[PDB]
Amino acid sequence: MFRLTRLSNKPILSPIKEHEWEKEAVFNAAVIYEGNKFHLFYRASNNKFVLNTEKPEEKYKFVSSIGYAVSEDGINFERFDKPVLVGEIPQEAWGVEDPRITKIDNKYYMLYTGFGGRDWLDFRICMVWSDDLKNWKGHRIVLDEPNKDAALLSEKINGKYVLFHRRMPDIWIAYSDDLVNWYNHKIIMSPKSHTWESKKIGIAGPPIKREDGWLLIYHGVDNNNVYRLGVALLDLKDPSKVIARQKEPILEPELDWEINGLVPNVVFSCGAVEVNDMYYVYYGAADTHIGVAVIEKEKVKF
Amino acid sequence: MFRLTRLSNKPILSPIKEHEWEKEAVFNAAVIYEGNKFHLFYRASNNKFVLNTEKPEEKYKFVSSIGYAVSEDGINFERFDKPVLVGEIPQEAWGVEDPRITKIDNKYYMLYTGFGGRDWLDFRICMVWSDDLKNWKGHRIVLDEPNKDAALLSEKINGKYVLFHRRMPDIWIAYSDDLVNWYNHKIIMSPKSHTWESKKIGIAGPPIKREDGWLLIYHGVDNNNVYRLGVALLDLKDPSKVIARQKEPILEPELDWEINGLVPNVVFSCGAVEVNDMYYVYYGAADTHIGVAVIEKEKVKF
Amino acid sequence: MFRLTRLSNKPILSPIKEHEWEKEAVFNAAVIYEGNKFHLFYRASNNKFVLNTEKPEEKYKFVSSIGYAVSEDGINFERFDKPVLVGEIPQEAWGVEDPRITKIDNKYYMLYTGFGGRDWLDFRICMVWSDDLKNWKGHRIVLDEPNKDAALLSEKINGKYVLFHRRMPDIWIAYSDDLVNWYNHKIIMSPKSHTWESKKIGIAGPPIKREDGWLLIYHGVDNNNVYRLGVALLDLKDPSKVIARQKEPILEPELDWEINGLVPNVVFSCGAVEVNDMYYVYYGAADTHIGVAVIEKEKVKF
Amino acid sequence: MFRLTRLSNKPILSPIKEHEWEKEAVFNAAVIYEGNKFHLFYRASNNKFVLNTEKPEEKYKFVSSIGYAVSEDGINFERFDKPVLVGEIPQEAWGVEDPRITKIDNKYYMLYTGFGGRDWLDFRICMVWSDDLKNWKGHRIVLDEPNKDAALLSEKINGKYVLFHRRMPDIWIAYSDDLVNWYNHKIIMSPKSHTWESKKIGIAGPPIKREDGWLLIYHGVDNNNVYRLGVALLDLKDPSKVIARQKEPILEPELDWEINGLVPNVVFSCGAVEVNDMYYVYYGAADTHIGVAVIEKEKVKF
Ligand SMILES: O=P(O)(O)O[C@H]1O[C@H](CO)[C@@H](O)[C@H](O)[C@@H]1O
Ligand SMILES: O=P(O)(O)O[C@H]1O[C@H](CO)[C@@H](O)[C@H](O)[C@@H]1O
Ligand SMILES: O=P(O)(O)O[C@H]1O[C@H](CO)[C@@H](O)[C@H](O)[C@@H]1O
Ligand SMILES: O=P(O)(O)O[C@H]1O[C@H](CO)[C@@H](O)[C@H](O)[C@@H]1O
Ligand SMILES: O=P(O)(O)O[C@H]1O[C@H](CO)[C@@H](O)[C@H](O)[C@@H]1O
Ligand SMILES: [Zn+2]
Ligand SMILES: [Zn+2]
Ligand SMILES: [Zn+2]
Ligand SMILES: [Zn+2]
Ligand SMILES: [Zn+2]
Ligand SMILES: [Zn+2]
Ligand SMILES: [Zn+2]
Ligand SMILES: [Zn+2]
Ligand SMILES: [Zn+2]
Ligand SMILES: [Zn+2]
Ligand SMILES: [Zn+2]
Ligand SMILES: [Zn+2]
Ligand SMILES: [Zn+2]
Ligand SMILES: [Zn+2]
Ligand SMILES: [Zn+2]
Ligand SMILES: [Zn+2]
Ligand SMILES: [Zn+2]
Repeated sequence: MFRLTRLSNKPILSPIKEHEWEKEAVFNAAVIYEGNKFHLFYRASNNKFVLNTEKPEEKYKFVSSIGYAVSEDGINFERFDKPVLVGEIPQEAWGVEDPRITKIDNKYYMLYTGFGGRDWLDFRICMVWSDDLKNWKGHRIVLDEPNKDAALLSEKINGKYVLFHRRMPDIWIAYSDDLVNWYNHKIIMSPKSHTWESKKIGIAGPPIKREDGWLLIYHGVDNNNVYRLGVALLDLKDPSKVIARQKEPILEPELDWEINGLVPNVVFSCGAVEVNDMYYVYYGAADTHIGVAVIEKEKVKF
Repeated sequence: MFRLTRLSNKPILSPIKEHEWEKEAVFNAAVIYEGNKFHLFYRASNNKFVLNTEKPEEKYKFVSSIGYAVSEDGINFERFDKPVLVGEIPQEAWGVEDPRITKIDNKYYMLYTGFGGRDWLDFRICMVWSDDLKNWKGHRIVLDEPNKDAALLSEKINGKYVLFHRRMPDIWIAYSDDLVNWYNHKIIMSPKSHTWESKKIGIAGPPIKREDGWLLIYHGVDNNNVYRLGVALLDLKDPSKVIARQKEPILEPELDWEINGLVPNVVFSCGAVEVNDMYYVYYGAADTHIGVAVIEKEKVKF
Repeated sequence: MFRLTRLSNKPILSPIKEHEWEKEAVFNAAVIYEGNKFHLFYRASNNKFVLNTEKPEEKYKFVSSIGYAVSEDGINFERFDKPVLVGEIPQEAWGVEDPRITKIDNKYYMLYTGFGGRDWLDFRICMVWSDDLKNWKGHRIVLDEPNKDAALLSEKINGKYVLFHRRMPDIWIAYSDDLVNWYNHKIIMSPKSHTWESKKIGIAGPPIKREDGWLLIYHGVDNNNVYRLGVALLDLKDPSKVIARQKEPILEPELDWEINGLVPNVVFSCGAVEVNDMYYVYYGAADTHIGVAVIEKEKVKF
Repeated sequence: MFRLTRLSNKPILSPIKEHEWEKEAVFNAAVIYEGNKFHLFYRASNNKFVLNTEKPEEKYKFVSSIGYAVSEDGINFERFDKPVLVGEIPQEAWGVEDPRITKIDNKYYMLYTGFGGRDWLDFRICMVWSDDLKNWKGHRIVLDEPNKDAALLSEKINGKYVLFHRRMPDIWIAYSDDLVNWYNHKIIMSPKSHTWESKKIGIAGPPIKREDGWLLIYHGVDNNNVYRLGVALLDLKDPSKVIARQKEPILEPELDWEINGLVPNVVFSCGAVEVNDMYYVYYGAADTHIGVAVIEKEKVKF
């Protein structure tokens, strides 16, 4: 059984009170390693999260934005004054959440949750893409249904694009010829009763290719709404088949800024990259800050 | 083994965005061949099908109606801008679905699913009848239980009306003296685990009378919710006894508009008629379009 | 993966119309092999089972009794005029169900479900004992809570009696010093989502001692209320730990008297016994008849 | 490591079957030492505890009351005919549970769990107060949320009242100016996976002031729902900081009347006082009786 090791006992990205769009939270960040640089696309909130009302109410409205940060060493980031993606469309009125970025061939796809705020189910997986991590376009609703925790596989399987998603409460897979229409939906992984991952599970970042299969980091929620990270291995040629799944989590809330925050007891990753024979796992903590934790690639054994 | 053969590589009926009632889907259609015309009674939806919520949600409400279309060659159909049947009671709040029409004693009986939208089990087999295929009367809930995939046999057995239905996950038969009270319910056919028909099965159109028995076209659902068509044969004098059943399907999603659509990976028939020594099988495709495949009845061998 | 083989394609015990206490059903039987004889203690009902009313209705009352039958060969049984256990009104007003018999030392313990009919939760685990399988005494409510699927282990563990029971929906274990007060309650096994055993599980007959552990046959229920038998292996010294569990069922409704009957789609065992290196598993079929199925002990591999 | 020592091998308080309100259980008692007398405010139940129903069922309704008992030696208590507090019908329909009493500036604050019985989360922290331990008044709901295991600190911190509570599964602190509105909610202590305190923790009695900090006895719950007592030390000037915490429990079910009872395997304290340089820790045993255990003040070492 292996676990992640935090690189720092302090957050590496925190909210910035002077910036409305990221005044209260930065968290759940996609990550791409390119040109010897860590590219973080982090969710940002202008407000705490009141979630216990019948419907989303203007008086408690929060807006998610996606900011960008970049780092050479993985620890110190250059940040920017404005977000790089905002919800401009009515179905994205309360913003854009939890991006996952996958490079397929020479294009980058960011899958995120657009939240329209018209009711608590007013969310959907959206996609934008770029060829430069800078000019995002091609917006589309990936599945026209309440769904989230979505990521593209970094390559095609038998000539088809592969989508991981999350019809409650399982991790699902789907296939597409054209990145518009999805078919061959299949459950690939389910929660487990009387465990830390009993309530629901969802993919973390997009799966990382290995020789022995696809490394699928995921998040699991217990009955107290504690979010932890677990890890599984998908079959290399049929990523719809799980060939190994670790029983214990690889990361759990332990530090004060993972236990305490806007949403207690959360570690949540939307991205991880392989660098120098190590896996770098960036994670939102308490839906308030971003941490980073690593595992030596050699220790990943099931 | 035998299989149906599509007549067209493109739909024969498709939605009409200009008509609210059939804006998004036309599928799962009853057919009766009278007066050397194909009379098609098709399900039509005003909206897409969000099915993954905990309950049916008003924000994602779809309403099914039954539309009428007529053809001389079974391929080209004339259509009309208003439907022939819509929901008239609260049990049909979300419309009327998947009609199966049977003629018994010069009365036409249409059995369909009334969906109230109050929860995902809020559906009922309902029945209307008419002298003329035009003026439907006598709406009634057939069984007061969550049930569907219903069809009447075109003849009485020992003076009794014969009903096929689908208490999950099997095809049931039941008997009635009066079309009101059903009794001697029993299971006549079951799914086969670890096959394309592992999850559930349901009758397709009403069985077609043959000299060697009743042709029972049915749909089977696999573990990933793929809907395909299969074929069984019922004893001629006792339609509760399955005397043959083909191992392999006779129709499965192959064309892109059967694989892709509002509900991927679906072929589904509510209707089939014998015409010029051929069986014409009309099917919904991806719950979005209607197609039609055939087999020469000489080729139906078990 | 291994499977039970039916000794007969016909029931070995069936209702006897001229005996009111068993005129409609005989099923779910305890069994004990002693004196080189199969002693069968079967549940019997005087009526069909209306189970879908808001409360148990007098006009649909069924009463369960325990009948006795004896066999030399495991297949051909001698039966008797009167039941050997009935309910003492009112806590068992609708009778005594699903006995599991365990021999501990030189006493025989029958654990059964007492059903009072006052509401659909009005059932509890009850126990009687005898030293001769004939004079049952010492009646008690084992757990004063709605619970069932109970059996005693045939030996003490570290001095303690060992109870299997079923707080919905898991197989539980517990311990006692006096066969009256139970403690150290623990879940030992759980249903598995998206499987034949997804809704709930419960112990079948009491576990059978092996060299490699305790054989725990159980029943699992899918989302369509189909009951199938499965099998697990408990640790020999600590039978609260499951050390193996076959994924596939070992017995499923297949024959027509197992698929159709008073309750469709049911095979259910309350008893199994080892005779000449063969496990004989008695099972109720559709809550209506009793079958028997066997497995060579050699073929029990996990 | 240090541990409590039971004063006696028998309960210091038991139910009285002839008194409906305390017929089945006396347990989880608040305690205050005043006038050289132990004042014990005990939870009492008219009924056993069926807890395994999907919802609270009126057929298994239990009603908790608060009784008063008084002692000079802390062992032999005088009791009274009638409870001192009952649940007001219907907001506290199933009674008033687990009181903790804190004295602040010559007033006594009793925080208890009001249980309305309408679902298993239909409970909240309620507070009454008095200046004489007799005339309780000022009832109010402390937090408008499902919450319990609540106690006030016996003095203000930087002019603020201090509230300990338990949003599942952690111990929380909060602050108030008015004993009405609480702010700056923070988790201060969490369970520990794979230990005796892995499922959840909650405060026991109100923290006891020491020279080296605030003694926080708490209960911990393992994955089989066994209840044990642990201890931590809070920073004297900032009770939100835990400066020490003992790995092993200080009390656990051991005696038969702690292991067996209405809820097996429970020791649970709502009160502890310091008398003559000794901590007297009163505890519910198996939710059925009250015991007392002690430790010399000087043996509290971390
Ligand atoms: O067996 P129980 O009492 O229903 O408890 C369990 O229920 C959840 C399902 O809703 C499980 O998935 C959780 O593990 C929970 O602990
Ligand atoms: O819906 P999910 O994936 O189970 O997680 C939701 O809550 C998480 C914890 O607050 C957040 O981290 C997520 O952003 C999301 O709002
Ligand atoms: O209820 P059934 O028979 O399992 O089929 C359901 O799904 C089919 C495919 O989506 C549809 O074609 C049906 O109309 C129905 O909604
Ligand atoms: O409550 P359980 O154990 O899931 O099973 C119930 O239904 C079984 C099948 O009808 C019956 O065989 C049992 O007798 C019982 O009534
Ligand atoms: O909710 P908590 O604090 O985990 O404790 C609950 O169970 C305890 C042990 O039975 C009881 O002692 C408590 O009264 C309560 O019902
Ligand atoms: Zn700035
Ligand atoms: Zn969008
Ligand atoms: Zn699922
Ligand atoms: Zn998720
Ligand atoms: Zn664990
Ligand atoms: Zn028109
Ligand atoms: Zn209707
Ligand atoms: Zn169907
Ligand atoms: Zn007789
Ligand atoms: Zn009894
Ligand atoms: Zn469970
Ligand atoms: Zn059971
Ligand atoms: Zn199977
Ligand atoms: Zn008295
Ligand atoms: Zn109150
Ligand atoms: Zn607690
Ligand atoms: Zn001990």
